[PDB]
Amino acid sequence: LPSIQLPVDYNNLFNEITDFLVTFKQKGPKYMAMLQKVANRELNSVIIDLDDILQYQNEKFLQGTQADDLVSAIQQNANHFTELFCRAIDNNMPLPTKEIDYKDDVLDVILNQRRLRNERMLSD
Amino acid sequence: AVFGDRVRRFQEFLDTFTSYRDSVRSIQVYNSNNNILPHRIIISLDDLREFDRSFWSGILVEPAYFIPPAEKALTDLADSMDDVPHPNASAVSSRHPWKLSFKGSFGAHALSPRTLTAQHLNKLVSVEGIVTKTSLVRPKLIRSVHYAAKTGRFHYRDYTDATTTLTTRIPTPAIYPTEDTEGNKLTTEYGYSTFIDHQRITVQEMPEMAPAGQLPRSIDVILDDDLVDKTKPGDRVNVVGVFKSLGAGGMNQSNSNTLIGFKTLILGNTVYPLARQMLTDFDIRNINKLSKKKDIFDILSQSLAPSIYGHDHIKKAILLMLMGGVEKNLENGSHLRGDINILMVGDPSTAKSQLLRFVLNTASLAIATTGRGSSGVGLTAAVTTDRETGERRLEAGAMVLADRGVVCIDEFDKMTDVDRVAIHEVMEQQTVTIAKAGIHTTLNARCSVIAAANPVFGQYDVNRDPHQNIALPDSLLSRFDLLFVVTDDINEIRDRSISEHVLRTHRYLPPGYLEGEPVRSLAVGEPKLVTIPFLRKYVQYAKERVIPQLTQEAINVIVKNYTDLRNDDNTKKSPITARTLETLIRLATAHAKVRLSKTVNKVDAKVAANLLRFALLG
Amino acid sequence: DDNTEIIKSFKNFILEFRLDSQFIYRDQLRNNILVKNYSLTVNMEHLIGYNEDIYKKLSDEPSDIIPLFETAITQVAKRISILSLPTFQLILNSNANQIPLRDLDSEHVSKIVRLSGIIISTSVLSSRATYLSIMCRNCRHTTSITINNFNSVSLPRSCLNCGPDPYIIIHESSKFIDQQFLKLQEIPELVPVGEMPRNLTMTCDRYLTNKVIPGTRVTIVGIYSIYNSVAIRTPYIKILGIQSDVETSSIWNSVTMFTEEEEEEFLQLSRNPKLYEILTNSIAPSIFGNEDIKKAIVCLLMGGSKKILPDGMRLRGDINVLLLGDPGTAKSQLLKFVEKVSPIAVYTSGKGSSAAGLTASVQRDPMTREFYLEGGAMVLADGGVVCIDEFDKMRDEDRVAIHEAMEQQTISIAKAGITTVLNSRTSVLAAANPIYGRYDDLKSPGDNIDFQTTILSRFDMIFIVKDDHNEERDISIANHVINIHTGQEENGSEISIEKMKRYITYCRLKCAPRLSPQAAEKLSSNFVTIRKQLLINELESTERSSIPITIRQLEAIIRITESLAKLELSPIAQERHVDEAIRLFQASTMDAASQ
DNA sequence: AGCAGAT
DNA sequence: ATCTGCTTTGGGTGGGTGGGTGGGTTGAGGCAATT
Ligand SMILES: Nc1ncnc2c1ncn2[C@@H]1O[C@H](COP(=O)(O)OP(=O)(O)OP(=O)(O)O)[C@@H](O)[C@H]1O
Ligand SMILES: Nc1ncnc2c1ncn2[C@@H]1O[C@H](COP(=O)(O)OP(=O)(O)OP(=O)(O)O)[C@@H](O)[C@H]1O
Ligand SMILES: [Mg+2]
Ligand SMILES: [Mg+2]
Ligand SMILES: [Zn+2]
Repeated sequence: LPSIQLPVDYNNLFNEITDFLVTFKQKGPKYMAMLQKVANRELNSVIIDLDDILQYQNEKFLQGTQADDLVSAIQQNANHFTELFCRAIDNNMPLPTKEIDYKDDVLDVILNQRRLRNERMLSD
Repeated sequence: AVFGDRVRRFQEFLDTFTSYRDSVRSIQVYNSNNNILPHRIIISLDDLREFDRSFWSGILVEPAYFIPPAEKALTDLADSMDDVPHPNASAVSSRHPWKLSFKGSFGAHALSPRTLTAQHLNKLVSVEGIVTKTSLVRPKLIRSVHYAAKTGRFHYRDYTDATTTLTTRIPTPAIYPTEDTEGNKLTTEYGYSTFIDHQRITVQEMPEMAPAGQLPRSIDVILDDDLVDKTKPGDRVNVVGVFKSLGAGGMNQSNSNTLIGFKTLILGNTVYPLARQMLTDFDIRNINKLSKKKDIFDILSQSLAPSIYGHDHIKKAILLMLMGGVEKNLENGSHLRGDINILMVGDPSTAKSQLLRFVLNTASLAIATTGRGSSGVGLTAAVTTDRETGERRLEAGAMVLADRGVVCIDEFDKMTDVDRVAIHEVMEQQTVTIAKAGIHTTLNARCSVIAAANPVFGQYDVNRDPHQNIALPDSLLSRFDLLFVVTDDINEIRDRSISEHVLRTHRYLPPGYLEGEPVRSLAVGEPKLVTIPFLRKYVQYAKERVIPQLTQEAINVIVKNYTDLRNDDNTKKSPITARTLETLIRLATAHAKVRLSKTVNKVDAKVAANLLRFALLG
Repeated sequence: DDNTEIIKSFKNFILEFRLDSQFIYRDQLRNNILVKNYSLTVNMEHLIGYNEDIYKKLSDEPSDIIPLFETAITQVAKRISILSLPTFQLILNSNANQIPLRDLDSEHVSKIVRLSGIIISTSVLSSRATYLSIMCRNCRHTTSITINNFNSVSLPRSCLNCGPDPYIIIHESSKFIDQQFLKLQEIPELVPVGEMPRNLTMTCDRYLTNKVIPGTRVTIVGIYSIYNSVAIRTPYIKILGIQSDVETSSIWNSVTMFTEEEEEEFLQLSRNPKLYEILTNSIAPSIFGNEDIKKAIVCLLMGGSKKILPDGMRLRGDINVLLLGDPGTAKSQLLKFVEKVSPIAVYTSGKGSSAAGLTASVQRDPMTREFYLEGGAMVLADGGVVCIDEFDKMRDEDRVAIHEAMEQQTISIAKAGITTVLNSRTSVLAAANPIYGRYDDLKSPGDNIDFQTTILSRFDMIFIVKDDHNEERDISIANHVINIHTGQEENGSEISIEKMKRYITYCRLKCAPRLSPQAAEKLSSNFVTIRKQLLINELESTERSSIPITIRQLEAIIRITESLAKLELSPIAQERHVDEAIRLFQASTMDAASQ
């Protein structure tokens, strides 16, 4: 399995994605508000507007801090960026604002019991 | 060792002839400015023969060992030329080497599907024939690029098949690598992988060149990358490629036959059409000068089928049919056709079939069908399965294959009602609707129909009304712009004239032959009667760059003629209708096309009126 | 061990065999290598004469010794042509008794046999391997294999770890040959009682391919063998030689298969002052009278000449003849003779025929599920004559399916995706009966003929044969037939079927006369008079003529003139032929129309 | 490649 | 526990001494019964 040196580094792209999600504004940041709605079980679909990414890139360039071309990278290879964006959102999901019935969900109980079992195993 | 030497020898050839370098540079510049030209170059085998005889002989007789070196040399030259500042990651990962295509003169390798034998395997050949089938285009995996998240480095894998290269290699299954050499997880990067298109076509021997009592044969061809959709069924092509064999051919113990041969086929390098004539400035100026004449219509009409005596008006109608009308579709949805349909009914031996055959030969696109030889499915389309992919699809029929052309139907009255319904639908709507095998679609069939039929009793009877003389439905009859009824009336002067004409025709001898000698290429790349080639050029020019528009004067002429024609005591061989108005407008537009005019004038209306009056009231 | 001795023995036959003062096989080999025909035809009577032991081996185990006689030929060819070349093919000729196709059974397996039959189908050429270059998947070790096509071979199962079947063929370094498949049907007369004719599969190699066409009688020398496709094997014959009475190669390409000595005979025969009489008398020697029909059949066999005008129009060059008449006239016998004299011919009954049976039919391959085209009677008879008997029993649709192939000489198909225009250049000779079985003079001619004017106008000459009871003629016919029943001129008044067929082929491929101006003026005046005669006859009777006279009849007269000229290898047609053509037209078609 | 069997 | 070995998808690179109540389904052509 030989190797090549492509002119793409996913670390700078991941940092750019995180900055775009946490800082972009068009009220508070648009995508942070959408994530807030997602956390409260209101919303179940996050749509990323490439227009917003282009606007953010050009604003960064105008500020002088030029960065990597995110829109072209997404267009040229889009399967990877779904996972990258999902990871970025997972990292920055805000805490819920409205109380919900966690015990009703099967997964919450199952994962709580998994945590308890892991704690018991570690204590041994 | 030898490969590098050959690459150097081909590189020295490309240096000596600068046309290929200039073409490569122009292609690269055009790509940089930008829809996108492929990485292919046409080299003349004659120049290679003049430069180095051994290399030319090797490329013609051992292409496997001589074409890859030349392709690599060309790719190296192109890379040395390239000056793109920033390469996109896809471009860096892309596997797009330059491909080589040939022209010139093949001495004894110019063959046909019938003459290709086992002696020609592993050689560069050129084959001519008709394309009869065409599979669906499916991408083919060549290179895959992966990313190791932990290691932060990309890897790649190269795949090869029996039909993607000229030298035999170990087969590579299409399984994508999942784990790195050290056990890291690998995620495929599709956007950086390389896939190329792939299609398989069948080329059939020309029917007219076949031996006596033998059906034509065919050969399978493969086209990859930029040669994928350069041909459609019913096209005349000249294909250049390498004749190969594949598989184990029964040498594996699984097949117990012991009497089956190897598979064979051609990997194409070039495709050369054999349909549109390229017009020169001299030809265009001659066309215009002729069109300025006041009797151009008569000259062009007479030039059609010089060996058929009489039938002036039918020839004029055939000319107007070759030129066609102007197609208009309205916003509301009404779609007015600009095609002219013609029906000939008459007594036996009146030159109807010969006129059909002449129209078949002259017209740019024309398909031949008869009454008892066709079928409802064979005219519209058939449901079959694709050998390459095993997917359900449709095969175009006679009417669909002749899209934007002409279809000649001989023995129109010998068809069946079930088969007549398909033609009724096609002429009425100009489309084909198909509901079979879970397929719902609408194929476009915009063609002009010229047909010849015989009366019910085999000979037109004046006493009986036209309805009793023709067995076709009235609805089907109303869809023909011009109905010509031709009768063989015995006369002295006419008989002497026709007999003398026939005798003169039968005494022709083609140049290059002796008396009593029964009648039987060099390169691949490449009141006076008007010759047929010039007639074709004229028709192409006129129907390609003229769109006449009506004018109030032609409008007055047409309305007057329609008004007088409909309410007139004299009987008509066909019943007047509002469709006659559309036919009048269509004929006027076509005649305006003949003169190379942007507007329809009084003269065009008066010509259309005279033609329709002759058709209706003799 | 023994193989080298066998090879040495067959090499000494090719180098030591002289019947007088000429080395027949050494000289045959040199002459064949000079024109690039790598083969040697050996007569088995000569081998039985040199050493009978060599014949005993070649006949006891044919598929083991034949491969060792090919290598001997190759070695001798190298010695004779190269001053210090694929394996040479061996073609065999024998005069042993022919085994009937249906008598081949388990007692003849792996033996040399001679048999005759009719070829019904031929396959598209395949490619068989003769020298493979192979490589190993794992260790990449290169090797080669050599194969002879005589089966009792596969890639090595174990390399030379490497798993089973480690070798892959390197195609760009291998060499292949040609292979063809043929279906052989037994002759109609040989078939036993109440049995359908039986087929047999055959395969030929290299220089024995593209030697036959469907529908031609052939004689085959080969090996009756078996190949596995439970404990049964499907038999087949491995051809070692083909002999035919038809020069198919000349017929498909140029003029060939005529020796200068044979060619000289044809010119001498053409120079005969009265060749027309000899040919007329040579057709149906056993049928009394009917001289005009025999002359018409001579003209039909000869054919006219076809022209391709600069504008592209093609003019038919074949002649179509219809025989309408009463029973017992010997129309069917004339058709059965014409089928037997013509180089290519098919005899079909209008009743037992169909539109697809004639022309071509669309068929589906059960394996590939793909439609293909199979030729019918008019394709199988291409370049020859079709004898459609019982023309009146044919259905209206099946008869209508013949118009284009009779006039335009093409078969347009548009069915199951397949869209083409085949070629069918055939002459139709039809026999029919009137409506009432006998031509009844009391009723008008429009009542005795149910054929439409369109189909009738396509026939060049129409013969209305009427049987009149005349005592003198009746006595003559009785004497002739009794002589036939109770009972060889060959003295310049008649030529056998074989010679006549060869002469027809020679004339067709050698001559194509053209009309001179005088003939043109004569034919043109005659056409004007005939058309006037039909009009005077029509004006007299309200009824419209049932036998038409259109331009096709003018072209038919021209074709008859050209055939009469071609009969004598005359490059130009003069008035002496126009007069005969006009006489024949008046004797057949104007005679039919007058009634 | 998954599963079925012999050492 | 390890080494050795067969067979798919569905399709003619298994077949017709396995058949069509084991699935691969439209197109053409011939025949009896219906007209
Ligand atoms: N006006 C003509 N000039 C020259 N040849 C003619 C003319 N009319 C008929 N012919 C001759 O008629 C011959 C055959 O007639 P053709 O097939 O053209 O007639 P058709 O109208 O199609 O007849 P059918 O009703 O039998 O199909 C051709 O060889 C052609 O030479
Ligand atoms: N010179 C002859 N004239 C007529 N018949 C003959 C002659 N010589 C032999 N025959 C007999 O003619 C019979 C063949 O029938 P023939 O071909 O005459 O029928 P046809 O008239 O063409 O057909 P159909 O009676 O069905 O209309 C054979 O029995 C043959 O013996
Ligand atoms: Mg016709
Ligand atoms: Mg008979
Ligand atoms: Zn090995």
